[PDB]
Amino acid sequence: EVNSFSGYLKLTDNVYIKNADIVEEAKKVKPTVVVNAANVYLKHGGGVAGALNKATNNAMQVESDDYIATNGPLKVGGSCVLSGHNLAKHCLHVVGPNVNKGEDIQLLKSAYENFNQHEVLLAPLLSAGIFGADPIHSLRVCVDTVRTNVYLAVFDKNLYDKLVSSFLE
Ligand SMILES: CNS(=O)(=O)c1cc2c(N[C@H](c3ccc4c(c3)S(=O)(=O)CCC4)C(C)C)ncnc2[nH]1
Repeated sequence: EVNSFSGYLKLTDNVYIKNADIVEEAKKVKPTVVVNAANVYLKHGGGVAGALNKATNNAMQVESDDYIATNGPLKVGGSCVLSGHNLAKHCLHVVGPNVNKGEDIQLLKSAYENFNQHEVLLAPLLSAGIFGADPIHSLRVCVDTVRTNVYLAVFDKNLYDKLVSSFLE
């Protein structure tokens, strides 16, 4: 079965959300696209990026290093398409702004705009966690920007409940 997402709550006609680990979702659903919360040099050193790379037994990092050698780094708000390995057909590496490192929160709209080149995506909440953006604001930018079908996996029941309550106000 293709893009077999289960147990999501539909927020809008094209945005769905689940309290789930994106790694486990990717292994079970086998989506056409999984989004990585990347940095500009595609160094998957921790957080969501480190977990997705570890689930590929480091194949994503080796492929990423070869992409950067030939193409140079990404820009904040930009993306590239690489292999999905065992997690998806493709991985869309998207760089959201890291507010904790002084990058502009306005680039979060440009980051979500990359999703619109793909019909269906499994994604994390961009710039949340240690990237420092307000997660309620990241969900609002996602809903306002993405026009294709996005399935957000947020691996924290406390944050999931706060996001659904924020959306339903
Ligand atoms: C890394 N540990 S894990 O168990 O594999 C995992 C964490 C995680 C996860 N965590 C959320 C999250 C969302 C975005 C970003 C991060 C974190 S970050 O801190 O890695 C910086 C990059 C942007 C968190 C808010 C609840 N969301 C979805 N599947 C996940 N899987």
